[PDB]
Amino acid sequence: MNIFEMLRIDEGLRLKIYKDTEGYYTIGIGHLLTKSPSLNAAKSELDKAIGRNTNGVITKDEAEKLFNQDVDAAVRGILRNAKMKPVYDSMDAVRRAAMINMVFQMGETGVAGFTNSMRMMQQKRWDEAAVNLAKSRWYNQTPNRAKRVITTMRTGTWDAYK
Ligand SMILES: [Cl-]
Ligand SMILES: [Cl-]
Repeated sequence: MNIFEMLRIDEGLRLKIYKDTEGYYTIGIGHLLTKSPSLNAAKSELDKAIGRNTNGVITKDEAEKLFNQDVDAAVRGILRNAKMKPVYDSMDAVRRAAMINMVFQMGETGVAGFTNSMRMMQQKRWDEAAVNLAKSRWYNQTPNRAKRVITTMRTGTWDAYK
């Protein structure tokens, strides 16, 4: 198991534009197209991203290419962020993966606002941080996924995904 398999499980794969759990237009492996309510706007964003006239449908290969870019962007977003980097650097590989999952879903923004959890994480107070992360809109909205990620963080193992 790794970050790619892990997120492909959390996000699934859809080749037609769809609405995510917040009702935003998405496609592929969790790639958000836009926060606007226009499907047109979504279709245009999809075309600009793939570089062709898609008409709201992409291939598997195109999905994967987006996903690759997006995982990459999540990692670099972390490394570039001054509060996150040192947290991420302090951890082992499994837990880093939990962190990337969070950033991928919620954006650099959303995740940097878990300050308190980040401190605990940096101190390696796993059970505590686990309790803290669950007091969040994130856990309340997408609880099954949130649990998977939080277990990973807590245990440092891939059990929740096996
Ligand atoms: Cl893009
Ligand atoms: Cl969920």
